[PDB]
Amino acid sequence: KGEELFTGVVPILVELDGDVNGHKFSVRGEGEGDATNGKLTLKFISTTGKLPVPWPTLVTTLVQSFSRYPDHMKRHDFFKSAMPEGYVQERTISFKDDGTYKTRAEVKFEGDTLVNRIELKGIDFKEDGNILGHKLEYNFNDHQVYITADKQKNGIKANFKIRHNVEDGSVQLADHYQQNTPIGDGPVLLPDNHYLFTTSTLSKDPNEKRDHMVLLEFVTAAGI
Repeated sequence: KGEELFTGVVPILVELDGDVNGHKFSVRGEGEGDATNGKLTLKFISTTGKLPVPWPTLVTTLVQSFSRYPDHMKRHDFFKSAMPEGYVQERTISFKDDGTYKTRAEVKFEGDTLVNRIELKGIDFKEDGNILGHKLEYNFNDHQVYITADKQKNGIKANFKIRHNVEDGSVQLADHYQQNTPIGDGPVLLPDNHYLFTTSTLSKDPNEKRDHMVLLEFVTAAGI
């Protein structure tokens, strides 16, 4: 019955409070989601000034409840199963040869709006590495993510690596490890192993002066 709340276009609110090597910042996202086609469209704004971080390193963090799960697979969609009460999403992102992000989020319905409220902390970052030194190009190379059930936590697990391009032409790796647990006590769908594929498209609003990011994503479940 959680499948219910994603039939049409659901509005999205994204809130993130970040602290990276003491750099406190905050992002506010607004958009809509069409889970039946797997289309995500959001505009994020820095309510703090220029981000101390490259925008691309925050994509992973800024709502897989909107993935498109084929009909032949709808019994593996943990993300909508745990709604409206939502799920907690925790990640550890370790940028090779640099610092590490640790995220905690609550993905929850709040009235008509699906909300993802995140708290992020990052430590041991090189004051001028690829991240804090803003050496990462403004683009994103996705990557499949392997969903797995973790039934002792009544939730799901996944680890995956992301490659961000470097101005240098190098590649800054980011090792993701992901835990998700339901917030409510209701029963959830625990899935067999499957994948979530994504194509992200990063862009800018020419009329927006604040540090911002316009994000378009098409997400599909498959596997395999």
